[PDB]
Amino acid sequence: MKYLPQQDPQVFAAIEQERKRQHAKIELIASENFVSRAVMEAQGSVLTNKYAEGYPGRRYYGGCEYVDIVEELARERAKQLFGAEHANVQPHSGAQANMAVYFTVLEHGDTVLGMNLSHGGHLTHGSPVNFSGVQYNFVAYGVDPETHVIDYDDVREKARLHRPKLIVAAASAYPRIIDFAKFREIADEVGAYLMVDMAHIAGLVAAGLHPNPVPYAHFVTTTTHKTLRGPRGGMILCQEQFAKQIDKAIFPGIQGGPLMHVIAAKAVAFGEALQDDFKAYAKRVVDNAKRLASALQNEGFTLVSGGTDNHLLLVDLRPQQLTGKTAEKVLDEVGITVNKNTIPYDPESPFVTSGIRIGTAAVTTRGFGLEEMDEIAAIIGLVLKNVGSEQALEEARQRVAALTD
Amino acid sequence: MKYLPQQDPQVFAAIEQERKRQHAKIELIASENFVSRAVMEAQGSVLTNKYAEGYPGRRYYGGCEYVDIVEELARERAKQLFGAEHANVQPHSGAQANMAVYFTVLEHGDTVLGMNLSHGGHLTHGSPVNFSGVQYNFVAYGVDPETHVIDYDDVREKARLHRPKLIVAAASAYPRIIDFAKFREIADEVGAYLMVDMAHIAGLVAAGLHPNPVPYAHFVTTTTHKTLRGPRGGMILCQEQFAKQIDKAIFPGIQGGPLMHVIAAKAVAFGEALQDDFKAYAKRVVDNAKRLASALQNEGFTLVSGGTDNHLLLVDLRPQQLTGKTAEKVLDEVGITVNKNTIPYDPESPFVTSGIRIGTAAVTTRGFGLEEMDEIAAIIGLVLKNVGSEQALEEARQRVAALTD
Ligand SMILES: Cc1ncc(COP(=O)(O)O)c(CNCC(=O)O)c1O
Ligand SMILES: Cc1ncc(COP(=O)(O)O)c(CNCC(=O)O)c1O
Repeated sequence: MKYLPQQDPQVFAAIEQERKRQHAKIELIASENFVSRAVMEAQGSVLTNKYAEGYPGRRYYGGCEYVDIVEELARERAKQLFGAEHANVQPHSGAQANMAVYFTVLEHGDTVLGMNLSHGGHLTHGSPVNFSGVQYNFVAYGVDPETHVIDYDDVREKARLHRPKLIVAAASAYPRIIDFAKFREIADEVGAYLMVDMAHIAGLVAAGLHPNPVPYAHFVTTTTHKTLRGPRGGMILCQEQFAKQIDKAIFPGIQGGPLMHVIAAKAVAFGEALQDDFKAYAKRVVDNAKRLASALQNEGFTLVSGGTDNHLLLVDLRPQQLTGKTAEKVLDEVGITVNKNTIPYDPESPFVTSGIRIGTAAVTTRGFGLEEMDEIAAIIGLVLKNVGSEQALEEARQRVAALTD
Repeated sequence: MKYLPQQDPQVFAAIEQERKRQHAKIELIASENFVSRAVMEAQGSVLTNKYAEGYPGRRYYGGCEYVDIVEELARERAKQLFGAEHANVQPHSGAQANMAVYFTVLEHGDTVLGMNLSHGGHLTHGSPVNFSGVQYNFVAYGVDPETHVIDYDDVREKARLHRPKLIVAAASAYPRIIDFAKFREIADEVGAYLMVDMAHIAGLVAAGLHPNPVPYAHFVTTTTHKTLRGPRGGMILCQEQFAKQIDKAIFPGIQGGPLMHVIAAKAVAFGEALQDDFKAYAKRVVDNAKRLASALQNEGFTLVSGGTDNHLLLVDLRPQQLTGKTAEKVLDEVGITVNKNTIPYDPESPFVTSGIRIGTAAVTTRGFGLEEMDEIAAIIGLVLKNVGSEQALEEARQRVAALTD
């Protein structure tokens, strides 16, 4: 940086602390990643200065000729990546992508069927303190009590009973592949639209490591910043028949001017995802998650669903008589970042929980491989099995430091 | 830039075209400005990699110690700038800032009183194709047919008749000072909350050139990117009594993870606004707008309300028998960017209009002064009075080029 250090010493010092923090810790928050320098340069561009309400070639402001090229590059690269008939790259976030789809097909008070929030569903999938739960009537389907895999018979029974206008599939903490074909079969049975929120697994979908929801869902929402490794923001994919309605839901519906600099960064991230090395990266993400899962099971940990098919895993800490809150706090003391997370049928509240959620997308981006996954598991074993030992915690800190340099 | 040019030639070429375009044209879109290099550096930082749902010291993710400092710097600088009891610097945009306030105090279907959209009110102030108009019952107050100044007796009559739960004051195209004291007096008469959307005039408010709505309104919303000259995004200011509710409206209410890199850029822009030179800049904005207004009147143009008290002006093109659409198109041919804009009591639809909206915040930022305002007016006079003359248009292009270098 050059102008920030002189203009704003306070902001620059905080940013520099954060940059160093990102290098020194072992980041296992399943929804995070590290973007490239090219993506950051695109978001640090002069495109923030442009008002561009409307869409390419149909704007409400003159002078959009070059930001129109950037938005089209994002839309076309997105379509090549996922094979959707239409893309909307303006959503400011995953929450706004979901909000616009709901605004498109639902009336206030309509019934929506989504994944139980304590079994893996996201906050925007019906939480009562979120707009989704306040605006609409959400009902939930759950996972089997023993396998922790979505119970498709429960999806079907709830759909037939409650007759939702929309069914939402996908999650913030589900470690197994989701069967979009079964979701669409159920939606067709009850005449409901199907929305797939692939935010967590978009990068895996793009690399062919997770079944693509596009061919099965009427609408596909996502964030661009998790496994897709892009700038922070959202995107909506949909069939051509809902294109005009989805575009109008975003604008003039729920947003105003789009973040053109962020859309440029989205295009950049999509170009990166279209390359062969991104496909190799994604395979390493899933391979690392499987390895990490196995290594944790080797340490004596119980995993929700018995392992993982994607980038994330959930540890059920009941066997160690620990809450997720306790485990997150002690791991933070040694330099490992995880988040507490409810497990299916959790006896504890969502503010305490009986689990921790872990993902490998970020450590994979920094170059960690299978041997590092074994060591991370061994460090987590040392800490969680010896929470009252300061010597074990100090050893863990030195082992974390050895991994991050 | 260094990594973008090699990684993505297509995106870099489009951005570079846009950067050069910003220099070569005379930008008079009232809602635009040019941010500093320090602000862009903050948005191009590694802070995009951090999930930070929740607020400083009360996050739902560990590792937020340094992004907490950045958010607090933004909130505290905002409070010093505007004197509000509380600030929320997470809104992704002006639309999301407004959406969260509405989510805080209104139930679906509640009555809201806002400025007539064809007299200056914004799209998020009740348009029927926007969430505001779909979710709530908007009624409107207008400006006097001759003076084009808000008719406060009409505000009061509509409030007493319709008994709104909320009254919204402020606009996207009102060239005169708004009397927040009268708005609060009316709101108190009918027991309504008062919300002031100061997006367009925030920078003028911060420099003491427009009365501050903070002491009169329960809620103040704004964008950070117009006269405030910050990154693209929103902010909510409010009294301490609504602080917890407003914070919960933003999260877990209507958004998810905030854009921490953009919040860092907001803090940077707020630090710039707290400096004496920003106060001198803002005075030049208003001085330039007055000068430009007078110079246009000297060319024979009629201005809505007869001039301006702020950064923007509206030309009523009926005397020249031109629509705003026609004037915007021909000015685009010579390198001058304006937007068509309905005028009060406009006989034409909002897609054609009888006016153009012009603002001086951007040309002031690039260093234009009073002499440049006279020349811009003289160029607009030459073009609009000679729309069928290609020689007049070519002369205008050379004069525009002389101003931008
Ligand atoms: C499945 C899923 N959907 C939407 C969001 C919201 O995105 P945002 O950009 O934060 O508004 C999320 C976010 N999850 C954060 C977390 O999982 O850590 C999500 O998972
Ligand atoms: C008064 C007023 N309020 C909210 C917005 C919305 O902001 P955004 O960041 O675009 O969601 C605006 C925007 N106006 C754009 C225009 O005036 O050109 C506004 O004016």
